[PDB]
Amino acid sequence: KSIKKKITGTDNVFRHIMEESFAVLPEDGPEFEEDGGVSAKQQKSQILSE
Amino acid sequence: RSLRQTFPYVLPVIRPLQALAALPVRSLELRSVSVRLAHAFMPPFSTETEELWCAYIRRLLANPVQLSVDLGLQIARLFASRNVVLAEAWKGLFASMDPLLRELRQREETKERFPDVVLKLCEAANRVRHEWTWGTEELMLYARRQLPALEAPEAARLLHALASSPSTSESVVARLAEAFVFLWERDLSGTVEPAAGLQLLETLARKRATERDFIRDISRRMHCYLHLGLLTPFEKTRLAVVYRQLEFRHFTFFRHLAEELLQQNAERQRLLALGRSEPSADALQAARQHQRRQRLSRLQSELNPKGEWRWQEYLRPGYVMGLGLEKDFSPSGVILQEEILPLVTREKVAELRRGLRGSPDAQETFPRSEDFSPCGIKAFTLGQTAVILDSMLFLGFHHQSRFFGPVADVLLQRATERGAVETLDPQQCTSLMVFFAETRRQLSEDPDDCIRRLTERFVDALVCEVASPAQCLLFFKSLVKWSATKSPQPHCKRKRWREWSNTYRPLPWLHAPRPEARDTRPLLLAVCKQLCKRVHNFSMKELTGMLRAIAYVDFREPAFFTVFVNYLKERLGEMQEEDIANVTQAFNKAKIEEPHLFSLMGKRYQHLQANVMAVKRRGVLVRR
Amino acid sequence: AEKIFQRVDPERKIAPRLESRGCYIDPLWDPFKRVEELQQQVAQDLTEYAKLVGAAEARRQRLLVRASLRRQYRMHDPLSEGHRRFFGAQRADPFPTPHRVHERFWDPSPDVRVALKNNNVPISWRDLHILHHFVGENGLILPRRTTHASRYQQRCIFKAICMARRMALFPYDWKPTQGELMPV
Amino acid sequence: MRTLGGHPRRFKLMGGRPEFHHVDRNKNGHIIEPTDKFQVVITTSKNNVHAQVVNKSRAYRTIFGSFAGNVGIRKQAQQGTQCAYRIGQNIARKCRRLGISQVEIKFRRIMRVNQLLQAFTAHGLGVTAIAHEPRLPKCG
Amino acid sequence: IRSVLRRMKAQAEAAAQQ
RNA sequence: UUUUUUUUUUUUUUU
RNA sequence: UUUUUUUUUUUUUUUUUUUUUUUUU
Repeated sequence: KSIKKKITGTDNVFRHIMEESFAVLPEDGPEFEEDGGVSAKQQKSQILSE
Repeated sequence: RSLRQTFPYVLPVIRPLQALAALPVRSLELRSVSVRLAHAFMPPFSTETEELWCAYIRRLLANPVQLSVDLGLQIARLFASRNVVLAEAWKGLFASMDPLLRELRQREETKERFPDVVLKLCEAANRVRHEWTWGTEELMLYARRQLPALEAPEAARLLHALASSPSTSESVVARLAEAFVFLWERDLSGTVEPAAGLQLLETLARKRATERDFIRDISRRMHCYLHLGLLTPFEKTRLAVVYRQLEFRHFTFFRHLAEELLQQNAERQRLLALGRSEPSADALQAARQHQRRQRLSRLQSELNPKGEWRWQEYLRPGYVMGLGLEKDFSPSGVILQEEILPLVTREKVAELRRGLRGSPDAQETFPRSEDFSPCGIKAFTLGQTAVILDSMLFLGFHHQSRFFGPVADVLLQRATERGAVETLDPQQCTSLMVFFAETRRQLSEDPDDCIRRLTERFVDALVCEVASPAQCLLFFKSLVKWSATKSPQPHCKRKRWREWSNTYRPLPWLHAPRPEARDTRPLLLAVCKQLCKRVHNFSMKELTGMLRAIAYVDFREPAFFTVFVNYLKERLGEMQEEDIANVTQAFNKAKIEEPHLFSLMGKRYQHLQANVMAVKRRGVLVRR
Repeated sequence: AEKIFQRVDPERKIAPRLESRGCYIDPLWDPFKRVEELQQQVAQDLTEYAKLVGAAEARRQRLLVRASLRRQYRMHDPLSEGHRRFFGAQRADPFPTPHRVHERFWDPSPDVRVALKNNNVPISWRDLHILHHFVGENGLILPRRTTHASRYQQRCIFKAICMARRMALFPYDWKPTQGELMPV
Repeated sequence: MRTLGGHPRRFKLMGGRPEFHHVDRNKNGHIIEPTDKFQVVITTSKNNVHAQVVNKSRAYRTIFGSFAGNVGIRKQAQQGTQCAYRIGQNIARKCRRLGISQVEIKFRRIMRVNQLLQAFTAHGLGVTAIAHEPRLPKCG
Repeated sequence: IRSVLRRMKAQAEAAAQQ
């Protein structure tokens, strides 16, 4: 909304969490894991070694 | 050039006391000391030195123009070293080389054809913001045919040139970039340095791209050098500039710079209480400026045993506007400042974190080209602080009252200091003005004197034609914003009702003359005179903003606005939607009622708005 | 084949789930094994990098292979629309199915079928993210022949949407916006 | 005899003034600015039909309008199809005089809305969007 | 892709050997 | 002029 | 007091007191 009549007097909470989260995981770090989710993890449990 | 009572320089016409040795009706052996001695003996080109002509009132070269095989690059380089803005310089040169360059395809079917004549000439021309259609086509075409052949080093440089060519299409350029990246992804991942790394990102910054994946990798390596304490101040500032165009909102990086300024101010003040006062960065930068002038004078005297030279440093080769001079900096950082904040991450380390939670691979090496230890300047300069700060503002960092507070205070302290606004490139001056206007209600003392001094120098630089249209557009657009306060005056009908209005602060230092200075014209008329003289060089987006700003200082000159009526009518189709809104305001404010132009502008605005649907109490529903 | 494959799992959309082949194909009898062997061969076969012509021409040829694979990326999905585009075949002409059907036969869409159950929880006024589907452009209540829902839940749904409007938590003549799709 | 396609009552008050003389202007004195949006609201009926121009850039301010009596059609002739067609032509012709190109169309009924739409496209007045907001009763 | 690659490889060797 | 009728009138507005 | 219509170097900018009171351009 362009009009300056919406919710203004409020505190941002989303950013707070994110800001504090950089300690455990830097921004330059990876965005995804090799293990993946449940779909990916199931694959690794079925494939066999040489 | 018969008049010689005001320019006692070497080589009056061609020879000290001769004219081409009075040759009859070949012209290289007896004139090779013309260009050689003209490299450091002519003041920079400007309005007060119109006698400085590249062709010397059509006497040199030209009467067919030939014999330019040798002095091809030397001549070109000269022009670029003094910012010439004369039209009858380029057209003549290009034409002259028609038979010399097209004839070099002997071995293609002795220097080298592309990298030693086309690539070198283009570079020179580019710096001058000149139009070269012929060079664009020839270089673009060649790139498209032998892309894979070229090595990494050659690709990097080639791409740079292209990117720096607005004439070139944006769609075509982008496509080519993908090939380069794909071919060179692994090689260029660990065996890179900051010096060469920045070059790569510049391509992606001046042109639209979607290679986000590739960008992240580069940034990762760069941050490694920052934590190790190896990035020079020059590089540190350079990194921030590109970030603004890419809209890279990095928290951990910006915070580091924010705190770096704090420590610089704190440490200086601490030492002032005991007696020992270390020299400031501002003075150090200017200290070496006098040395460069001293050696130049002695060189001329030695070479010839028997004011105008104001802006002679910014035009030198290798000087990057907005940052400084490359060979004027030394490495510094964690070794001399905070060691804690930016989170280092390497290729090896990144892999580990990729898995579960709860040196041989990567090797950083900066010193490869030349030793960076001239015992020069350290830390950041006065002007370097402003450039970096602008980026933050753009991104919207000032919103967060965490770190921008203290930072802003630091700058203001030094800003209002006596003799602190006279040693800085014009590029930096534009950024400094934006910081004051961006935060009007968050300043300790109103810097009214700072604006007056800054404005005086901005007109001086524009008259010499040493600033691009885009860099000259921020100062003026932002000036009106600073001198404007929003109030809620009572309504005309009902006094209890209120309506928000705008009130502009009067200016009493822009209309008066300056008899003390050589230029008796005021600061306001000087800007207008240059704008109308070089209207063609400005684009449509760069023209309405400058005109909209002149009318905001109560400029009741209907004749000034009546010159552009014929120019705008013939270029109405090339006008954007923003351009319409930025031009009507100007005429109405000055009480210039024009029906033949306003009637036509109504149709253009409605035609652009033919694809946007907006309803009531809901907003825009369907767009395009 | 496309329609018969929806009865086995009406709560999900058909897709090539290559990552879950173990539950349907024995690891030893996996036909994908061939790929591993084949992929290694192509890399090994590129001995021309520098043997005969050098790296000069090697690079050029590399681009060729990338293009080929990208073009043919749609070849691995016959049931997909990509297959038809490649071969250039005319569209199908299914028999005209009457709109008016007995209540015994009904094939609700997978997307709306899962929302109806709501994890075996009756829909109430708090479920704002589910009532947005049971409303037309003008904001009127859809009939039982369109939403494809049972008689008992049809009356409950009408009550939840009606109450939400009284509380100023739902539009009255248009569909909700993206900023109001959240439960209470 | 001496038929004229206009309003006889207004014609008697003529005194040589130019067009758009009694219409109020803005502070700047310009009758219309290049940046503006219009939305004609058309209302149909059994005998007569009205269509006024509404400017969205001036807090929904009316500029001018027309009716069956402003084109020289009276008596039962208004019920004919020509009455709607003639009214549309006058609006389209007058639109070019002011300097408007794109004007939206809005109506509540669909009975006499066919002649007006056809006439607009025969002069140059295009259509950007069509709005229909029938205020149907929600109670018995 | 393999077929073409192999074939191409042999063509260069024959010409180079002469 | 507006409203209304197959058509028309009565009625209403007044720079 | 109520806000109407837009853009993207920013949280920015224009308008503002109830309308309408004529065909061919």
